[PDB]
Amino acid sequence: RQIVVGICSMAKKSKSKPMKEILERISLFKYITVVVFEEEVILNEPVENWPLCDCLISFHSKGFPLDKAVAYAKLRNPFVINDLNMQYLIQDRREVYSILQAEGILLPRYAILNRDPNNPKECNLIEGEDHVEVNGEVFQKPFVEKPVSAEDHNVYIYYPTSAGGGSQRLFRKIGSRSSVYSPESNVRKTGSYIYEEFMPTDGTDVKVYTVGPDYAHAEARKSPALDGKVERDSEGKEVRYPVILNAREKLIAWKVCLAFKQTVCGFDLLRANGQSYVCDVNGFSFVKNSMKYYDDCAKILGNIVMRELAPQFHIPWSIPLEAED
Ligand SMILES: O=P(O)(O)O[C@H]1[C@@H](OP(=O)(O)O)[C@H](OP(=O)(O)O)[C@@H](OP(=O)(O)OP(=O)(O)O)[C@H](OP(=O)(O)O)[C@H]1OP(=O)(O)O
Ligand SMILES: Nc1ncnc2c1ncn2[C@@H]1O[C@H](COP(=O)(O)OP(=O)(O)NP(=O)(O)O)[C@@H](O)[C@H]1O
Ligand SMILES: [Mg+2]
Ligand SMILES: [Mg+2]
Ligand SMILES: [Mg+2]
Ligand SMILES: [Mg+2]
Ligand SMILES: [Mg+2]
Repeated sequence: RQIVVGICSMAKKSKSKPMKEILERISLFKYITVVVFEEEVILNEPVENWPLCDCLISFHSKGFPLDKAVAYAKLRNPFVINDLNMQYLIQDRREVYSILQAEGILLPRYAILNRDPNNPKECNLIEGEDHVEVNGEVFQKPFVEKPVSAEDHNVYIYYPTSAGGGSQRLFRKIGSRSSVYSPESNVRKTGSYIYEEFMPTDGTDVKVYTVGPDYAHAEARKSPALDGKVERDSEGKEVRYPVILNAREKLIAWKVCLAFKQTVCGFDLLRANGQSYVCDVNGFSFVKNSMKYYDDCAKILGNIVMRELAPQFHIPWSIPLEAED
């Protein structure tokens, strides 16, 4: 029989252009059949009624019942491409930075301010006009303030008096803007946050997209922190700049993919002071608008499935060579 690869995520993701392009290419594998779980089934049917698969590609996004995906995987024991329990930890920026540190990965200097929503002023924060002290640790402006929830994209940057003060407020893109300037110089007074050193870059972020530990595509984009105007092409897509990862960065990608157990994994690098710092790990993420990535991603994933499962199914398989980029 065919090896069945099940795709389990919200319809917004499962029906996205990149997903559709990659799935049509995985389907080209002679012994692989792809089954995409319907969103109504995922949300409304008990896991005992979900389709069977031998290999499961499943990932959390807004609205996804991760509890059910975990229960399905426990019930059916498929080969899991992106580990489901790690996807709880990826939702918490504190847990992400904790894992990165354990792996010897360079990250910005940071401190966590945990607030009790009933006792909001009893926390360990002291504010001056050009710095904050968080659990005794001093962060001079500029510094970055991130909600402890990785799904909350309201990241603020605070400017020093020498630069005119105020703050830059970042958010999920709304049309032509990714951030806005605020005259507010004081930090947020409710909620829990990570405070971290601002890393000076050339004004771009590097986005890295892994497909297993030995393949990573990278590209750069204008930092939303810069002025907040999105650069769009005549075709309406955000402008992306070419990047080739150096040896240190290729190792970072290997470590991130393995430490979070996410075969398909997006993360962000800040190229600053002659080194590269990880500032965000997002988990499952596909490159958009690269045909070569579609081809490579589908081949690599298909090959992983065949490597793992072909012996079980008595299918002959000789392990092929793959690009690292
Ligand atoms: O990783 P993914 O594939 O899940 O997508 C992420 C994010 O990628 P990231 O995690 O590496 O930052 C995308 O940013 P990009 O890389 O395309 O610039 C963003 O697209 P966007 O803001 O619409 O960008 P535009 O199309 O307006 O240019 C998208 O927002 P939504 O589609 O509106 O939900 C996000 O989904 P979610 O996190 O659920 O909000
Ligand atoms: N420590 C830092 N130093 C300099 N820039 C930073 C720093 N931390 C975050 N940034 C910038 O702020 C942007 C958003 O922060 P990030 O941690 O990526 O938030 P996010 O909400 O998880 N964004 P997303 O990539 O959509 O998941 C980054 O892309 C950088 O441009
Ligand atoms: Mg097929
Ligand atoms: Mg995500
Ligand atoms: Mg959007
Ligand atoms: Mg990011
Ligand atoms: Mg993120």
